[PDB]
Amino acid sequence: SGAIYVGNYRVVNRHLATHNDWANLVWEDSSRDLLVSSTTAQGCDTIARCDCQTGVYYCSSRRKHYPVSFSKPSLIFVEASEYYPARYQSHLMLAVGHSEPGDCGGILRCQHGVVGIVSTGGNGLVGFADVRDLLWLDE
Ligand SMILES: CSc1ccccc1CC(=O)N1CCC[C@H](O)C1
Ligand SMILES: [Zn+2]
Repeated sequence: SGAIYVGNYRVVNRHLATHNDWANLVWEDSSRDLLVSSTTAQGCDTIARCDCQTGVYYCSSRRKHYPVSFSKPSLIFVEASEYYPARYQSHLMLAVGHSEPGDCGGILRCQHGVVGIVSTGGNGLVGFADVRDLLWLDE
């Protein structure tokens, strides 16, 4: 689990969104596994606006932050899970790192701010949904 709190927005994995998220919806995209809802309180996270390929992510199944190298956002084939059939997921970045299903939502960040959130994984890989192209999160 986990979210990004920027301005009056909450960014979560679409497959983990709550009823309150759906009832206060701003934007969602199943191909990216992202959903954004509105918040009453202002958040403290800032979004990175860069092309970094190195950063650090939070892994809840280890209680640890790990440094990683990650690919550029791309269209990647992801195996079937309990939330989606096997399909192509867009704007996804891959790295070598530990992950488990409940690690979705952990933040990936670089020197500039939040880059994305954990969205996929398996066998020593972790995948992150990028948010750096969503410029509207800043206004
Ligand atoms: C951190 S995810 C993970 C990690 C290790 C092993 C398996 C997973 C689960 C996963 O990849 N899922 C979960 C739901 C939505 C995704 O498209 C598919
Ligand atoms: Zn950066």
